[PDB]
Amino acid sequence: AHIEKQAGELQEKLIAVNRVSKTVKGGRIFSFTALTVVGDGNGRVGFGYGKAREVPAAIQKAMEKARRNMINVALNNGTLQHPVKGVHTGSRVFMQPASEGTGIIAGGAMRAVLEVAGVHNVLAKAYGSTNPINVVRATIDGLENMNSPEMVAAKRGKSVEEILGK
Amino acid sequence: ARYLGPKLKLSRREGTDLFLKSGVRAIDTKCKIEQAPGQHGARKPRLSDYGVQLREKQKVRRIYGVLERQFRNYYKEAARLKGNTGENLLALLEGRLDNVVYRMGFGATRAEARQLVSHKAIMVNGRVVNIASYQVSPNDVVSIREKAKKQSRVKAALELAEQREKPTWLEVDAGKMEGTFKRKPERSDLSADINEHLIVELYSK
Amino acid sequence: SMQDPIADMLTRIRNGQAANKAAVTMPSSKLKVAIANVLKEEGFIEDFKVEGDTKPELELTLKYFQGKAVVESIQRVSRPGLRIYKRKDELPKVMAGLGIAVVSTSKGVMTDRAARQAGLGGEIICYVA
Amino acid sequence: ATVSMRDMLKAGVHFGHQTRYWNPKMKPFIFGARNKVHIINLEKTVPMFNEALAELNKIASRKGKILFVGTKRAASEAVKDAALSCDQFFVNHRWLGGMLTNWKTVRQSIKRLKDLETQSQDGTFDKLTKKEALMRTRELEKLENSLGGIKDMGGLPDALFVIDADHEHIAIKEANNLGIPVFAIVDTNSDPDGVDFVIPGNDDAIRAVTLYLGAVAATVREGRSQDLASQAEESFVEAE
Amino acid sequence: DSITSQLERRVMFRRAMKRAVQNAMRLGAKGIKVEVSGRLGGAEIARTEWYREGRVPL
Amino acid sequence: ATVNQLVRKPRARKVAKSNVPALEACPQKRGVCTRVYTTTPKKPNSALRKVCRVRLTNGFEVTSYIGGEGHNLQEHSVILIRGGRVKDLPGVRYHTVRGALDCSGVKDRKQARSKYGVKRPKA
RNA sequence: CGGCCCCCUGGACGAAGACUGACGCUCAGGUGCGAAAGCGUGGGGAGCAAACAGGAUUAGAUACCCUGGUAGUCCACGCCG
RNA sequence: GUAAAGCGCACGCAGGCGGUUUGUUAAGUCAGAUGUGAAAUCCCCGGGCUCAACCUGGGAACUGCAUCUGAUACUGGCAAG
Repeated sequence: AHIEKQAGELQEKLIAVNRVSKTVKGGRIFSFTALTVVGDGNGRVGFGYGKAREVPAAIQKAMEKARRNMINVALNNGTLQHPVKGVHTGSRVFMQPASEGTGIIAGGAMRAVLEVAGVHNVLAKAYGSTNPINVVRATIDGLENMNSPEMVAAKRGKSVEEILGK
Repeated sequence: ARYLGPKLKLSRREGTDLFLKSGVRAIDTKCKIEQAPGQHGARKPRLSDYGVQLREKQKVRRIYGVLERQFRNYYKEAARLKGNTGENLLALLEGRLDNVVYRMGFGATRAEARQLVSHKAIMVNGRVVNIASYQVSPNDVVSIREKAKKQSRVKAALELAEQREKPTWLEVDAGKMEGTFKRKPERSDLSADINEHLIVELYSK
Repeated sequence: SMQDPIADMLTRIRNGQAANKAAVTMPSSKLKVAIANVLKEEGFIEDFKVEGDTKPELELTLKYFQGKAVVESIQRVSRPGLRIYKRKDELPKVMAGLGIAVVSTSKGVMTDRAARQAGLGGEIICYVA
Repeated sequence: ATVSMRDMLKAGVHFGHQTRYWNPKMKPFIFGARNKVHIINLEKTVPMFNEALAELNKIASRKGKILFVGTKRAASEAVKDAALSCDQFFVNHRWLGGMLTNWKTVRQSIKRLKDLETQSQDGTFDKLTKKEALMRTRELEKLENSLGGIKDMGGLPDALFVIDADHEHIAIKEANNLGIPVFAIVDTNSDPDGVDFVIPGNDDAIRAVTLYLGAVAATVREGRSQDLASQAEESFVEAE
Repeated sequence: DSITSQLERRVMFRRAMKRAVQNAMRLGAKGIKVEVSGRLGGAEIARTEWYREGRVPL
Repeated sequence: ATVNQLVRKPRARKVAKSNVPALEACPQKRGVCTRVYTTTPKKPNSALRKVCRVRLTNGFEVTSYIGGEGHNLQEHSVILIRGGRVKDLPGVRYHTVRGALDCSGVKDRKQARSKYGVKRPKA
């Protein structure tokens, strides 16, 4: 269904896992939940929360929901250089234009999420729901173009077709 | 100021011997350390962003034979003479008189080495300099005060050390009880687990 | 009445791309013309013409030669009401240098690069995003 | 290649049958009503159709196999006429939207059909009791109807031919994910999707749709015959 | 025996039972049903699990 | 809204960084105990928990929890108080400093001695 | 704002002839303005109806459901709209 | 919109804002010109007392101010469209 960036070989960064219930006679819930962010170890889009009858299916649901069945805004190369704010399904991440590479600091499990996402180069504060199941959206709302490549000639990139169109 | 006390405990998390208590008991062998220490070890531990920062500050406190409090002044000097902060801080950590003393061999442990500083057995420029935090630069000379050139324990430590604790950035002579420190190293020569730019991002915000 | 015709200029380009056009025509200021030239040489618009009825009027051609790719929105920051002025040294490259400010200097309208190399300040008109 | 333009006019002269209401997103290719019946602009569709029918020709040397999707209770007979081969595959009446990503299941039911079709056809379907044997005949029927447009297809198709964009939103998603391009024929009261190439057109009554699909198929189908005959001639030259 | 052995030594029971089934049907079972119970997860109260695959008619 | 609009209409603001009440702009303050209450709290989780009202020496009166460990407080004793709300207990904006004055904890110690109390038993 | 119309008159909606030419936009302050009942004084009260009476309902019945029945509902202008 | 939060509504002066063109001006705009901005403990570059803490010479954002000269690309003033 939903198409994503390039990768070669994938890392199943499971950041969190949980269990749901509402057990009763006839129709019931008894499954497990799992949360994974999928990437290549530098920068890729993809985030999936899924659930199933047991722990093996729970994780396979989650890895499918990252890679398909999910709306994302795209990335190019494993680095950011279009730092801007945004909103996707209430979740707000703000990034002011500053240095690339160095300055990276974010608490709890989030510094590890940012390394597979490609936006550990430029980053600033989060607002809206502050839970690690929904704020991993960094490379989506915090990137409002479909490519943000590492050559600074990116701002001449669309220009070279526009003045040839003149 | 030499901390010690509950000394081995911090190595027992760390999996490096931290240079404290070497010999025949640096990482395991007669040392009982991470060979199921205690009466527990079945449960899953948890980490955070502050957990890897804390672990890496713990590493760097003991490997240079310093403290958190010593390392705060080392940063107050690192910013004042400006560059890349993490680079500057290590130059100063590795620039301690206790670390020149340690790498030359004159004590084969952090506690030994710093003791020979403090207890006036170490001289810089032929005058006794009893401060481990004394700054030492390339082609400077360390030498031993007279009433301490009779140490049996000095002679013993240099030979335990012989071409297994002695680095190539220095020279020493085990007969004259004196040496020239020829070059201050950086992280490319040393161990590459410790990181001091990440620790300044923590203390700045 | 609308107070700002230059917010309208931008809204014309945005909605222009969204409605899958290739051209957008409007009533023109002297200021509008002076703006459209910096955009055209900076390659965020493709072309324009200037033509008369009862006053001067600007017709322009979109970045729908290639659609959307780095710029998805263009907005003016020194408008009617809120104005902000920038000195010769603090003229910015918006989005960590993946962009420009269009800058009205006391020499005329040019981009932030050229105003800064000349060491000329002024009123900061519009950014790409 | 004026030949594409003949077929578009020859099909297009049913002038619609549906009311003066149309899909807003199709508006460019729609001419004004005559007494509450929708009429497509016939001239404005003839430039599109020639661009489409050359693109179908280029993929004939890439082609694996074709899959006619968007089938339903009125569009099937029009797909029947289009295929003229088993180099190109189809179903008659209905289609289950999506096969491209749950291929795992789909190949597992093809193996259940052909095993139990061979038992039925030998006369050796009868085991345990007669109740059980009839119960298996009843599942053989069920498979055949579920499978008819894939039960002969060698894997996954190199292009996808969709007449109905309207129940096929899930198939188009999955096909693109498998890295297959869609070639589409969309109605004037249907919404166009995320597809790679379109024929703008009006699919009212059986007389228009059999020809649009037939024109689409000729370019690609006889391309395919000629690329394969060439593979014979590139090897046989050596031996002559 | 093999699925209690994992649980006795607190290694696994979420997938230990599924490899039992895999290993069973490859030598000749048209189907196997498994139920695991105990004090599973180190919990101060009792839990259950189950898994059926292929056919087990009664 | 406009930016101009907001100069003409001032914003409503609160402090997002302080909410626990505190007297004389400091972390500790002294008062004499007046009363003790055995009380049952907010939430379906219930104990007969022990709290004091204390009369401060700076002219206010507050109710504080006896924290740390045990109940060892007298009903009229000058004791040291610390800001810190102990949630579901009635009117509790404060806790009592177990290592100061008349307060002391119960049974040995492996915890603090600032709160939980008792002189040195171990390192 | 509800039968429909006229008399007075506001406001909208189209279109040709013709006319002025930013006379624009927004709006602290501001004056002006009622769905309903309430309401000051006047007209009106056929039916319905709060209360009050009494039934019926029910682990009780102020709620539920009923009957009588007064103010009210109905008009005109006015008062913080 | 519904989470706390659109004035109950019109009309509109004061303040804020100003389609499009010319003339004219220059409040804010920016550039230019020049003076001021002690002192380290802060900051940047040096230095010394066993390093350090500590203290410090030179430079400084001195996070602060000053007015003339020049400009009309911008908005504001005023005149006729």
